[PDB]
Amino acid sequence: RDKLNNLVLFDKATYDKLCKEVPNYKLITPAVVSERLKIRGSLARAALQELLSKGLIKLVSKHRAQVIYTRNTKG
Amino acid sequence: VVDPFSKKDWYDVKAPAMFNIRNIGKTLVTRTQGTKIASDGLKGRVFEVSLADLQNDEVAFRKFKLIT
Amino acid sequence: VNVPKTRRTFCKKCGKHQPHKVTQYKKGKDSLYAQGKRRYDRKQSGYGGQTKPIFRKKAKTTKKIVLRLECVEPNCRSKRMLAIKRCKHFELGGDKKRKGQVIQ
Amino acid sequence: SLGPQVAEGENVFGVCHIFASFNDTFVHVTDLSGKETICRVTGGMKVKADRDESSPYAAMLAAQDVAQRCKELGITALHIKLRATGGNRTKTPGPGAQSALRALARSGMKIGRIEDVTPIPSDSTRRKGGRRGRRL
Amino acid sequence: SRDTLYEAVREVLHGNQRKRRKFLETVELQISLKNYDPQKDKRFSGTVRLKSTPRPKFSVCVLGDQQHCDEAKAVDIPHMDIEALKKLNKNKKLVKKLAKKYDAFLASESLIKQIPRILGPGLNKAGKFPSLLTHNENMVAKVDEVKSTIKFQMKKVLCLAVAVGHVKMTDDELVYNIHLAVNFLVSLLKKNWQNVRALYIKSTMGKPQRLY
RNA sequence: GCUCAGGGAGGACAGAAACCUCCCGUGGAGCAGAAGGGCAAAAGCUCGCUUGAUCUUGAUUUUCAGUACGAAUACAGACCGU
RNA sequence: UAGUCUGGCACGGUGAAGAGACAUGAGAGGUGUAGAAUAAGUGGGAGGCCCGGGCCGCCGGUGAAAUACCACUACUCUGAUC
RNA sequence: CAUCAUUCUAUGGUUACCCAUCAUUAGAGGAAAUUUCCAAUAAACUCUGGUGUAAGGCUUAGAGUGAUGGUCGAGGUGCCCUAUUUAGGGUGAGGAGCCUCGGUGGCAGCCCCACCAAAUCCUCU
Repeated sequence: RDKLNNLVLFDKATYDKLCKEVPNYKLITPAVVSERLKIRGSLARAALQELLSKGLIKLVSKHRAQVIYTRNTKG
Repeated sequence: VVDPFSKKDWYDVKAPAMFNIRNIGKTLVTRTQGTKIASDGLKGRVFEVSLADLQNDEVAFRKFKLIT
Repeated sequence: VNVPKTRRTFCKKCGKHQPHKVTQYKKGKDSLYAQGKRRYDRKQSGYGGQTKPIFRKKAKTTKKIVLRLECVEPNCRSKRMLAIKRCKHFELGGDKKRKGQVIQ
Repeated sequence: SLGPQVAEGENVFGVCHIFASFNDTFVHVTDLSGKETICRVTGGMKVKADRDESSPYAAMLAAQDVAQRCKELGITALHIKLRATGGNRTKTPGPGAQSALRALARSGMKIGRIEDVTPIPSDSTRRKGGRRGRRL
Repeated sequence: SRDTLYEAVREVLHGNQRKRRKFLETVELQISLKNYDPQKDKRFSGTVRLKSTPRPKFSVCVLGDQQHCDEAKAVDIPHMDIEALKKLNKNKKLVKKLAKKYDAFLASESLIKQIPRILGPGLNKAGKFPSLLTHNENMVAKVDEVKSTIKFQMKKVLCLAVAVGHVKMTDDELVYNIHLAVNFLVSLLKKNWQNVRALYIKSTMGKPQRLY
């Protein structure tokens, strides 16, 4: 009936959204980034290894089942 | 199509002086509507009034039929 | 049968063929002051009972359907009757019969 | 629904003739007299199936619909005359009796005097059913 | 229907007592109507002609470029040409003043179609109808609507209001605003049976008077 | 402008019977209905446009008394269709 | 068609009470938006008012259309009768 | 390429009067539950004309330009049953008539997600 068709590679607007609006959150999980920005769960994990080495996220917990990131600290 | 209770006059029921508590209650009657009169279909109503409601502080197992 | 509601036929007053407007003829209401109906009531009234025949032996089941032709051109607007043969069913421009069409 | 009644504390009475038979319950408010009536809704008026015309719930719905109709006219308190099928038939009031009385004790009506008017025969006509009774 | 009074038609010089005002006054008249239908084609419309110069005071515009230019130059008319009528009738929606401004217009003969465009019959379907005729008469044709007949229409109140007389003219042409009005609106009769109950005769303004 | 009933010979599915061609085809079909007559570049079949199934005098035929009616046939005067 | 049933008219009158009508003389009485303003409705009209002097106006604005001062009829309840 | 909104014109337009709507008169028509089909069946309401009643562009043809080479967004919209009744439980088909980019909340306004209504109702089930 209802078929969610997410993006395997980023639309120009969606990477402009992902490289702007994602660190403005309080959580960065590769299942919320996938659900919200209409992108893929595997792709949302691949996005956050690159943004790890930019220094714009915060690696709090990493497990195979579940990796969690958050916004960069206030100070 | 219309309310019958719109046209009900509200009348007081008086007990005779041999009783203590005077006012018995209130009796709605349709107003005089041409032929049939308010007082006409009102002058034979029974009131099954208990003694305790009628005399001040006495037995409440005695009743009194009083007619208008 | 079936007759169309339009008919390019002769108009007596105009003296030419002009397009007419076809409609089925009906009777008018019997005038109560027609000489025959006046004569009837004078005769019928009083004692004597029914004075003239009451036709009962009704034989035929259909009428000669008559068309009331009406000239369309608005100076003339003259009319005449156009009697057609007897028919049971009758309609004015119902549904033109077609060919090569499936009877389903 | 406009009387010259004093409005604060002094109560305006009617009498509700609660007739609870075993197959229907009648909550029926009248005046002090009984000659002029005010509201009457039954069990069967509310719930639309014949077996639960006499349910204590159907009688509750009635006495709620009675009481809120009775407050529009401003009859504050109710005298009560409870009634069973009576005559030669059953003298024990129906299942809907108590729930209907409780329903206008919960609604906002003051309760005057409660009595039985179950038409008790001194000595009766013959009762419906056989010599051998109602078999089942 | 027939009023039939013509008996001793004086005592309308009793004007100094009925009036104690100062200004431009119009001796008006209203007629008693009974058993009339508002919605259907019960028709009470047209014009009833007066011969005796009533003199209605209203804002008059006459459209043309003829002898009626220099003929109405002796009237002190604002005579206007066609190339000022567009800005008069363009703004009919947004600009919040009454755009037409003047309470009479005109369609001519020789200019028979004065304007039948979208800027023309936009004016003849909001009120103040360009009605008065100016064929080829060419002797007045402007002041002859301010000097001619008084008008009447039908509407859905069963009543009528009309201006018959005035202060300014003497009280001999104001009985010719009765004589040449009531002689007609009796003979003006369809099967609206005996419509004339009585005639509520007035000054402009004052105490009740009766003729019939 | 076409040729029909029916037959023969072929052709994926397809058979006794769908559709497609070629051939034979004097009417063996069809023409609303009873039967008879008539009919093949038609009177049938399919299309195109139409309202002559209109208006109007007479004459004539059929039944016949050589009367009506119905039905019909040849004209004539109009107005029209093709 | 006798008779019968039924309605009307006449013989056929008095008096009250109620109701539905109707003429006479009255008060209350209308609210699309919006204009500051319950816009019945038309002929008004830049014009009035009172003890020398002030107010309602006009515009601004809602709409097809805005009062002061002259009258009438549409139409909703009450309410009196030669 | 399609449709609407705009003005500019055009030998053009009936003004006691034109048009969109409100209404009645004049004709044509179905999916589905119900199966195993057949041919039916039988509404709801749309399409075109007259006539008539408020405002005010018509409907014709050409050009410039509002919003799209592709559009509206694209989502709320019913009935049925129940003493979970500001809630719960059903799952059929096919017909026209309406708010506007809502307010609030949760990682706030975007992306998402939640939650409270505007006018919906008729018929063969």
